[PDB]
Order: sequence, then C-alpha cells, then structure tokens
Amino acid sequence: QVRPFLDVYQRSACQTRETLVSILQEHPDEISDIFRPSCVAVLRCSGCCTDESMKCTPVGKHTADIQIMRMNPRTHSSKMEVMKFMEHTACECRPA
Amino acid sequence: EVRPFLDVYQRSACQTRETLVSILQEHPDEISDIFRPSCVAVLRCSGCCTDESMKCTPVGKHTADIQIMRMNPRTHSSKMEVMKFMEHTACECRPA
Repeated sequence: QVRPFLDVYQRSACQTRETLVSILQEHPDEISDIFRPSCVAVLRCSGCCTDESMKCTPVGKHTADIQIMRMNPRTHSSKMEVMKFMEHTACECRPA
Repeated sequence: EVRPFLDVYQRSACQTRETLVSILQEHPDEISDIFRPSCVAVLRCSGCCTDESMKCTPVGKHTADIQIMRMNPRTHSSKMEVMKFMEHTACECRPA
C-alpha cells in the first residue's frame, strides 16, 4: 500500500515524539550504579521544517516521573525507584 | 503520575520504531529537486539491550512506498510521486 501524502506529513512534521535517552546521559551525576533499562522513552521535539534554515524547537517542557531499576554493580542488588526526566511538551520550527 | 516499570521496559526495548530519515540520506542521488516533506518516518531498529555489550540490530528488512511531493526548482512544477524507503522488519540484540 502506498502511504498517502497526508499520512506522511502527519508523521514528518515538527512535533513531540517518543525519543530514547540514556539514563547515565540525562543524569551525569549518577556515576555509581547501573540502571535497568539503561534508557527510557520520553517525548522530545523532532521533525523536518520547511527548510534547513529552520529547526524543530521545544517551546515548552515538563518533568516526568519514571520508575526504573537501580542495580548496585558491587553487590548486584537491584531495586525499583522513581527517577525524574525532562520531557518536551510543545514544539515549533524556529530559525535557530 | 509515575510511569510504571513494565511500561518503561516495553518502550525502551530493542525493537523497530518510528525513525525520521531525510530523503537525501535515503536517496543521496536526489540532489536537484526539493521534496515536501523533506524527511519521512520509517520503522528502524533501536533500543537499549539489557546486555550493554549488545546493540539493537535489524534481522530483516522490507520496503515501504511513500507518497511525496517533488518540487522542480527549474521548471517550478511540483507533483506527487511514490518513493520507496527501507524499513526494518525485526531486531535482535547482538554483540557489536
């Protein structure tokens, strides 16, 4: 089936979409333990704008609370815990 | 509202997911015309393997026909046309 033009723009457009981020990357301050999973999916702005002169930019954000598993690499002890992650809420193509 | 673990895992796992690819990166030879949209969303493998020494890799590929607008900067015409893109059918965590 050919994916119709409107269905194409619907997904290509600048907007918030599921984006994988590394826990250790988002929290560089976390440098003693392992996390499972090691990455989480959160909304981030992405999509192609009218031209490369513009970039899909976040104009709003918030903090999501996500449950993950903290694994102590030294004792192999792991336990559920809630960690905060930054998430984009609104997007717009901007000059940048 | 905390995001429950099982849900966090379901999304973070290595699997095929919506991925933005520019028409130029998927069709490097298409350098003369302008496309609307200039990028498309297609299924590609990504995710964080439980085993950190593993990388999320495609184990099957297929194609998708997508309708796009081609704008000719010389003739100034712009019409619809079907363009094919590669997608990942399935993935697996493999050392790499």
